[PDB]
Amino acid sequence: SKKVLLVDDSAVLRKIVSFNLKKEGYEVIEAENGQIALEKLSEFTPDLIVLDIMMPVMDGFTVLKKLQEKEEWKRIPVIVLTAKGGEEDESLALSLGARKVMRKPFSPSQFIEEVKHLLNE
Amino acid sequence: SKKVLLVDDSAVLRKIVSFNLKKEGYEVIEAENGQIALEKLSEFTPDLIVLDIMMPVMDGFTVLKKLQEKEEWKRIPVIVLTAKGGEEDESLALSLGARKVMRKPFSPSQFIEEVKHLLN
Amino acid sequence: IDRMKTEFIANISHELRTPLTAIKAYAETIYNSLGELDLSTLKEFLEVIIDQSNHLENLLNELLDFSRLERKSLQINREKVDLCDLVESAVNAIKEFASSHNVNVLFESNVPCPVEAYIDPTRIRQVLLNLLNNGVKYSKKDAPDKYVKVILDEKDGGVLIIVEDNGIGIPDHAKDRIFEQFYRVDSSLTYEVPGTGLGLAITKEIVELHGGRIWVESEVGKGSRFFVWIPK
Amino acid sequence: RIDRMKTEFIANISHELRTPLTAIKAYAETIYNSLGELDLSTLKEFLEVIIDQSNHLENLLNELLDFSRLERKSLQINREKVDLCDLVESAVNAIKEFASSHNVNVLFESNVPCPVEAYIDPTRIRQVLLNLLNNGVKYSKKDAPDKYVKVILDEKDGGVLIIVEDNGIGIPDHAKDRIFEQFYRVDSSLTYEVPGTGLGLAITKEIVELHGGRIWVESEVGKGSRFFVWIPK
Ligand SMILES: Nc1ncnc2c1ncn2[C@@H]1O[C@H](COP(=O)(O)OP(=O)(O)O)[C@@H](O)[C@H]1O
Ligand SMILES: Nc1ncnc2c1ncn2[C@@H]1O[C@H](COP(=O)(O)OP(=O)(O)O)[C@@H](O)[C@H]1O
Ligand SMILES: [Mg+2]
Ligand SMILES: [Mg+2]
Repeated sequence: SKKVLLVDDSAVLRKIVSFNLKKEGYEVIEAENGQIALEKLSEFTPDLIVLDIMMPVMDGFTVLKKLQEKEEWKRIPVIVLTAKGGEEDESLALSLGARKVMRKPFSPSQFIEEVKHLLNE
Repeated sequence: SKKVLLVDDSAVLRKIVSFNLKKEGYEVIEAENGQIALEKLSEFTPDLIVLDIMMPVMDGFTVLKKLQEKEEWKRIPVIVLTAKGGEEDESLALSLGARKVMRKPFSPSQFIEEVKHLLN
Repeated sequence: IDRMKTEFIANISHELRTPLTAIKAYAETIYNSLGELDLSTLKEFLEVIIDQSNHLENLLNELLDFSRLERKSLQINREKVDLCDLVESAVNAIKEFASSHNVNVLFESNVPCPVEAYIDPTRIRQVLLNLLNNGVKYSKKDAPDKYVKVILDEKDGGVLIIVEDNGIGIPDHAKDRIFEQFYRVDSSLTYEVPGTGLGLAITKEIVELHGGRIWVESEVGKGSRFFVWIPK
Repeated sequence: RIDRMKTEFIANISHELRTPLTAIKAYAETIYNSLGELDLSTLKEFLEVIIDQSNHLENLLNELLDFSRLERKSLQINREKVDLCDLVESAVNAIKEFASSHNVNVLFESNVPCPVEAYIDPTRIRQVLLNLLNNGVKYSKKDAPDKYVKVILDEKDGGVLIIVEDNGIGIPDHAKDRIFEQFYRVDSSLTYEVPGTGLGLAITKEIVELHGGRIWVESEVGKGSRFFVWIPK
């Protein structure tokens, strides 16, 4: 019953995040880039967004920024899950609106722990 | 039933090589370095030496050489399974005795094919 | 230069982290989901681990081949070889990487096959795959047609291989600079594409050990043609 | 930092990373080709190897990353008040495994009573302790009747004085300052099947000097080394 908007240009990453999310019960929806990601929000509104940074066409910091502009998108929490490991990259994403930032390589159980923590409150 | 001497200084490598070898019914005896492998050869003569190059105490090129200096060690095959990718490393080991040099990372299925070939 | 050294060190880490994330994710999932994984899913998540290690191994073999050529250990071993099979074989092996970015890979021969030559087939296969891989890696972001054609010919009592693409192309400020160790063009459209900058520095140097040369031609945003020439 | 040492370093990364890939590849092709022939607890072990050899790699890729950030000075440390006594302990646990595999015992005493407070980045000094501790295991002797690495903790000069003492190979005097240079490794005969990047101590000199601290070494060959870390209070 909990929709989660998975957003990463790597098809591999998608498979395995989508697998761990479907273990808990969640209902994944997948997007190759930021543009597409934003493009599928017309369709539905998710309880969670799992956002990459480095994608083609549209970037992940750009998705986060737009997430704060439109008022229906501000309240939905973003986890950022990125290979960008700089402390400087984390602060930009947090300041751009992301609720947590997880690095890659990641632990699927922690990511899940954290995905729960946002949804449960 | 066949008896393979396994001579690498990596617990990890040994264990997974021992596992694939024992899949075929072969029987493994292991060695931490080159020096120990030679000390173990007095307990038994093996059908096969899987030999690493880089190990502390006593090198794997050195073992290969010393297998040429003693009598019942000359005609027992060695496969060298090493991280040393150089084409010059392969030549040395062939001319210092080794019947075959296979590189690391390796395929367990190919390795096993080549072990069989040299036992049969 | 110490400048491009540092970026290179960062690029290696950047390019080795992608397969590793996979390995780590798939390996923990399998280990934490044996009861929740069916068989064709177990075998698949393993196949990813195996597949992403092979990407890793490639990238380590890139670093190693490079260092080898830097210290001039890499002597080639020449034999009579059909270059038509080589190239078919080579593109066959790039079909998966291609289809993942939706690039098609064609192959024509302006002379009739088979094309014999005195070359190291390990090493020219390596040249073909690096040029094909760059064809796939530097294709345009979205397009209906995206491609990489290899072309064979016989010019100047030697062999002439062209690897043609319709990808992003190269600014003239980097038609001389693409072959140097560590060099990459840093635009908006190469940001998230991985690579060390070594691939062509190796390919230039393998080709030059055969007594051959490689040159490039590129129209910025329309495509590129890479010309490898080896003697008979 | 010359072009020659860059080439030796590119090889060294290649060598460092090869080793766990071999495990990863060979453990993972086996599971795939042996689902019939692994019992459950050996399936779980072989995956535990894959997971653990990927951490080694990951560690290793963070050495490349940290160093690159320190080069371009992206890395700024974030100081906080920390207990150093249990920080030290926790790092010692994290090397327990690596240590035993080389039959290295790993100790800890404090000449000052615990717990010792300091304004440090805990992430970064944890990194500084592990590199010194690792090096302590990595550069142990071969013969193993009493090999160790001891972390001693004192308070000197309105500051904290961490010492990491080992009893291995020790370092030749014509190299005792060139161990902190990037890419520098000792090319001895009891030093080539020990992989490394030559970056671990460069990083640690840098983190300690982002803190306003310093590191030095006193090494008596065939006997051992002591590595002195100093940060203020
Ligand atoms: N087919 C191509 N089309 C456009 N640009 C290319 C092509 N091939 C190579 N390049 C450019 O040349 C650079 C160096 O290539 P290479 O040495 O293989 O390193 P990399 O690993 O970065 O691809 C690339 O970063 C890219 O900017
Ligand atoms: N505790 C130690 N005892 C003896 N030698 C050491 C010790 N720590 C470091 N070294 C020497 O310093 C060199 C560089 O160390 P470091 O910068 O950590 O890189 P690495 O350990 O990856 O080689 C090593 O190659 C080794 O020769
Ligand atoms: Mg990405
Ligand atoms: Mg070894």
